[PDB]
Amino acid sequence: PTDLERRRAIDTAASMYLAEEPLDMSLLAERLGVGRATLYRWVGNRDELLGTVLAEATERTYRKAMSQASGQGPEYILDVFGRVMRSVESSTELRALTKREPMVFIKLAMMPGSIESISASITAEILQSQVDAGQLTITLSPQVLGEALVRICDVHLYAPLLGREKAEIETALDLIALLLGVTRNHHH
Ligand SMILES: [Ca+2]
Repeated sequence: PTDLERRRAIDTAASMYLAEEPLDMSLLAERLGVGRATLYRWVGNRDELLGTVLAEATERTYRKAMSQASGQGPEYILDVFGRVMRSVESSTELRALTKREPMVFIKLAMMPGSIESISASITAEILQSQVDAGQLTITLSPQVLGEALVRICDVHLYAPLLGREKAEIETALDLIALLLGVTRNHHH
């Protein structure tokens, strides 16, 4: 596809996600005015397209948290992650998707793919900017630490899909702190 053809496809698929409608590839092809074969050629299967849709929504979440987060260094990184995780936890569109297709979502979110790659590359960028600002001391590359932060956190954010009671945000933050070489002094 052209960048434009793919954009129309993702934008339409994203509206279905936001409207809490399942990603019906036939409904999508009809809305685009294209055949099912043309649609597959443009975006791949339903899972590949949903991953792209969710990865773009993930980027928007991260960017908003980065502009709204306070402080510098590990305290800023902790704030961005806390904000992103709580925003994801309160998502009604995600909630509707996870209730209907938990196994598809576990795969898209917690297996290497679209969601983990954008989360890791935006985290890597956050780490590099903090190192560039003289606010963070790291021994491993931002790419290595960014991927590690995402991998350690995501199973906690999505803990109810894995058989647990609730999103384990505080535990994920404790792991980020430990990875950054800082302490979290909990009370109450
Ligand atoms: Ca184009």
